[PDB]
Amino acid sequence: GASKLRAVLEKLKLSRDDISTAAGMVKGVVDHLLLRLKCDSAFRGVGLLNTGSYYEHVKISAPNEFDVMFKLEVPRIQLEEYSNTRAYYFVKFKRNPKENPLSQFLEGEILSASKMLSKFRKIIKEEINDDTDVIMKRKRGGSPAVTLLISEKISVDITLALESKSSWPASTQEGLRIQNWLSAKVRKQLRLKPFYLVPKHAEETWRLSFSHIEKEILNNHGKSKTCCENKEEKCCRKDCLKLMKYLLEQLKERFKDKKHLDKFSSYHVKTAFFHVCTQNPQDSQWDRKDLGLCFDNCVTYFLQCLRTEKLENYFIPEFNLFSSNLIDKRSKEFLTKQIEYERNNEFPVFD
Ligand SMILES: O=C(NCc1ccc2ncccc2c1)c1cc(Br)ccc1O
Ligand SMILES: [Zn+2]
Repeated sequence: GASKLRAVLEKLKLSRDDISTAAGMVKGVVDHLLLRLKCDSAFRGVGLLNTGSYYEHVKISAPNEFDVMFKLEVPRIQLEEYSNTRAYYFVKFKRNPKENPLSQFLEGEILSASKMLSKFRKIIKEEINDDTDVIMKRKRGGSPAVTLLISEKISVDITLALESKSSWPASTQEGLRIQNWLSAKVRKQLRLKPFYLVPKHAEETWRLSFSHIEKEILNNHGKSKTCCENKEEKCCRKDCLKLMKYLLEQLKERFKDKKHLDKFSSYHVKTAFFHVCTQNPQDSQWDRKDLGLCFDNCVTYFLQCLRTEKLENYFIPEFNLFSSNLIDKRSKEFLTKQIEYERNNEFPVFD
């Protein structure tokens, strides 16, 4: 049935909702950094993505790991697609006052991410010590750009994002195919919202970031406008996504000593999930009574994605998250066997 799945969801819920001093420490540090950053010539317009977002948790199993985004608005941005990759871009400028705030990171016409991250980090690294023990790490880098450690238990990833309030880039034109589930008029409202760019390479390239659209969908996710508001209309969409996320996290934990699962992340799980939401648009296909079957649909579909090596980005249709140049055949084959073993054994990572 669903009894074991429900107990896992309850355990995860109680440790999320449990009273904790962690959010208070995170806010104190974040507000510290933002007052310092706003005084610099380059970052005077920096601010938190969401107010009330001192507590975004990418890892559903680790309530002490926090994800925060700092945004900077770039008016009249010029995007140049990098190397037909559809999702990666150079950032240039229209330069109305050619001494725009980010002029100091220009290299020719192209905005240097690594230079901008350099000053961002250095400014945070000096402000860190001038209350609590805050330590940072220069490891990996990219996005998350800056990782802080509050006390011993609590970690905070800080990602710097550029914000543009112009129309989404053309690679997204045929994406976000929610018309038969959330409706065409909601797709239009969503695509009027700004988009974000975060640093990453496949050089000085940036990629589109849609976490804010994901959050909007998840908070208003039914075909019915009253889905999950009360009574006879309680669905299991959010629970299926939580269980998918926890499955991958537990598997990456179990096999961290091997390297094969290193490239997989919640992006792959979230993307496959929203594809199943498109496949199954009716709220009656997500009945709370059917949690077991619905989670199994999600698992089946994800496994189908691994075997065919095809997982189309939910926002950029021509971008295959599972292309062999991104994740090789042997790694997808390894995750396939591990998930099939979980499924055929009433999921032992949920013990
Ligand atoms: O698809 C997304 N963003 C674009 C993108 C492009 C290439 C990538 N390559 C590797 C890793 C992550 C990648 C993300 C997205 C989807 C959801 Br649901 C929530 C937030 C998102 O940002
Ligand atoms: Zn619902």
